[PDB]
Amino acid sequence: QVQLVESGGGVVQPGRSLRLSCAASGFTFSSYGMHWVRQAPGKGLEWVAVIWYDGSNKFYADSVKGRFTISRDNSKNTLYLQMTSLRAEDTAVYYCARADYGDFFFDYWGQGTLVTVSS
Amino acid sequence: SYELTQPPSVSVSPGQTARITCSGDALSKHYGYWYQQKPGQAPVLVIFKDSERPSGIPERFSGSSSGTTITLTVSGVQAEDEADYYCQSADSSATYWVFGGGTKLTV
Amino acid sequence: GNYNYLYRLFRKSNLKPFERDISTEIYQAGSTPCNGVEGFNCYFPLQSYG
Amino acid sequence: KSWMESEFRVYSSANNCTFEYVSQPFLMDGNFKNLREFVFKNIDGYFKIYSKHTPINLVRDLPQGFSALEPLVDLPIGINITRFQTLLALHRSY
Ligand SMILES: *[C@@H]1O[C@H](CO[C@@H]2O[C@@H](C)[C@@H](O)[C@@H](O)[C@@H]2O)[C@@H](O[C@@H]2O[C@H](CO)[C@@H](O[C@@H]3O[C@H](CO[C@@H]4O[C@H](CO)[C@@H](O)[C@H](O)[C@@H]4O)[C@@H](O)[C@H](O[C@H]4O[C@H](CO)[C@@H](O)[C@H](O)[C@@H]4O[C@@H]4O[C@H](CO)[C@@H](O)[C@H](O)[C@H]4NC(C)=O)[C@@H]3O[C@@H]3O[C@H](CO)[C@@H](O)[C@H](O)[C@H]3NC(C)=O)[C@H](O)[C@H]2NC(C)=O)[C@H](O)[C@H]1NC(C)=O
Ligand SMILES: *[C@@H]1O[C@H](CO)[C@@H](O[C@@H]2O[C@H](CO)[C@@H](O)[C@H](O)[C@H]2NC(C)=O)[C@H](O)[C@H]1NC(C)=O
Ligand SMILES: *[C@@H]1O[C@H](CO)[C@@H](O)[C@H](O)[C@H]1NC(C)=O
Repeated sequence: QVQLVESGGGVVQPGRSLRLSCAASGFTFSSYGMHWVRQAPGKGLEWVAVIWYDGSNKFYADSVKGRFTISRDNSKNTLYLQMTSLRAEDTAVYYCARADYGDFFFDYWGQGTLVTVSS
Repeated sequence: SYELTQPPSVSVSPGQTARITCSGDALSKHYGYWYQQKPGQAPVLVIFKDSERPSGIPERFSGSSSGTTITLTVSGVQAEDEADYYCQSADSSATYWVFGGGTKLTV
Repeated sequence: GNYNYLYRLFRKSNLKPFERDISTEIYQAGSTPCNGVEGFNCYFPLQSYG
Repeated sequence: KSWMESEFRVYSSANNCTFEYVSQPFLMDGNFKNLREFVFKNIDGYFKIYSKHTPINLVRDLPQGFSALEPLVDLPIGINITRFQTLLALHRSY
């Protein structure tokens, strides 16, 4: 089975930048859109970010708009994030969910990358 | 968007598993999906398009999703059932994905 | 006192009959180009009737 | 089964909007290609529309013959128009 290698996790100070990378493997990178789902433990899951198969549009969860630009590149076969100026809402487990348009399901869930701040 | 009107906990132990029932008005627009939260923290797709099972699924019945709710793919009580479930629906066209909070299935 | 009444003091050309010109854009008379701000022969064309 | 609700992803800035009109619908539904044709016309002051639903025909290209286009409504506004885009409705994937 094909798989996703998601990384970039760790601890950070609140309100400054951190990047969360997610390599893809085994499938074509230039046909599928990738999602990101954040989940603080003890509560439910929540999708945070998505782009296209080529990243034509950058669509986000409505609470966290404008702070984060996400990007892919087909040569590097990763998608990474950047966490500009968080308000300690990112004590959350971040997944990579493969999405292949069966009217928007989530095929291959990741392992989960943690960001938690030391406040 | 609105959160999916879910059960937070269905602690269930007859032989039959009672009906986990999650609903909403955007489920009328496009049909809803379900995801587990297994221990080991790998969510899996368990029912998609409310009729057909994935490859490599635990072998069960399917969803029915009658009307505004979803009746789903559960069977009689097994040993893997204590992993819970999560609602999932896309919206109409503005590309939003809502969850509820997750269920809890307990023998 | 009645400074709300207003008037196109300039355009780059003549009009057509039956059009509105609600182009809030700075007229420039000479060949030195002038974008966004005023300056040498740069005119805000919406003259107020004083 | 079939409600045909639509979402306006065409505009964002509802600013200084002047004229409103509600008309009767223009398209209606026939096995073969009913060609539907429209003429957008620029006259000083008024903008006329000239329409026809053709009957059913099987030409992959333009068909032959004569079609008489009827005047429906002129629009007393009178602005400059230099360009055109149409609008489509689709449940397109992201
Ligand atoms: C549809 O297409 C649109 C057109 O884009 C093209 O088409 C598609 C197909 C795609 O291929 C594109 O790649 C292609 O270019 C496009 O809309 C674009 O959206 C972008 C949204 O991020 C937007 O980028 C921002 O630009 C502003 C500057 O304004 C514009 O600048 C350009 C270039 O100078 C100029 O041409 C224009 O006329 C405008 O003047 C910039 O401030 C942004 O920075 C902010 O956003 C970041 C998001 O993570 C954030 O990290 C930054 O820190 C910053 O946030 C806040 O900024 C203020 C002041 O800047 C700070 O005070 C504050 O502290 C910051 N932080 C917080 C938390 O509030 C952003 O520019 C990026 O800046 C960062 C700097 O950190 C750089 O690293 C990035 O590389 C910059 N990226 C880009 C793309 O510039 C872009 O300008 C839009 N394009 C146009 C033409 O307007 C989009 O793809 C589609 N639209 C959708 C999906 O709606
Ligand atoms: C399913 O759709 C049909 C039409 O697509 C709905 O029929 C409506 O019926 C009422 C009463 O006869 C009419 O006044 C309406 O004009 C019809 N159309 C619409 C678009 O509302 C029907 O009610 C729908 N069923 C459900 C359960 O929503
Ligand atoms: C609409 O037009 C008038 C004309 O003077 C202008 O004052 C006003 O600001 C405009 N409104 C908007 C929202 O641009």
